[PDB]
Amino acid sequence: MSEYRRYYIKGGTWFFTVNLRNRRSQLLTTQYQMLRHAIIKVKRDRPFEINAWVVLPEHMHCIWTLPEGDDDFSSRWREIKKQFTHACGLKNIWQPRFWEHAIRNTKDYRHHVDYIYINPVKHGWVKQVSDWPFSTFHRDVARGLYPIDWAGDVTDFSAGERIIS
DNA sequence: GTAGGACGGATAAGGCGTTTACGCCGCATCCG
Ligand code: NI
Repeated sequence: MSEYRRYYIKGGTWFFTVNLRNRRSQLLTTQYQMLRHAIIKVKRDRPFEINAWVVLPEHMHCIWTLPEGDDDFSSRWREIKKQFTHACGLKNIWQPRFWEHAIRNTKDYRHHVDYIYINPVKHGWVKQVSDWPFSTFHRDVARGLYPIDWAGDVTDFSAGERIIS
């Protein structure tokens, strides 16, 4: 049984980790499109800012900032996993709920954005963060945020990742 | 501050039915 309490703060920024139940799945990748589509549908109905996001074949990590006066990432995640569950007609694919962490300062924010873009490399998919197309890294390189050839240390602070067994 | 199917009580999908424009019921997934 879990014990965490959602940290709700209006206008807040947070980091999240949502895992597919099945380790060998590649569904988030294969059906990249339905996923993309789902987040779009929900974003429209309950506005938020995607600070950053990666999708891996079987889980994703991301950072959101919610509108002023709005603390409700819960609904937003509930709808997202719902649309995508609907769209691909598969049942019980998600690890229930999700990992949430409130970002209170700029340093922490950057560690978590980096963590996001480094992730494909930590997970062994690619040797270079720009090799992975399934993220906002390229969106961010396309403003003057990150050099396309960016690299960074692979770190291990606890972050909602599935247990490595 | 903190997971890994707590599980009862919530929200409120979209497919049904007609009033082909909304109401009814109450998904799949949330929280404490
Ligand atoms: Ni990861």
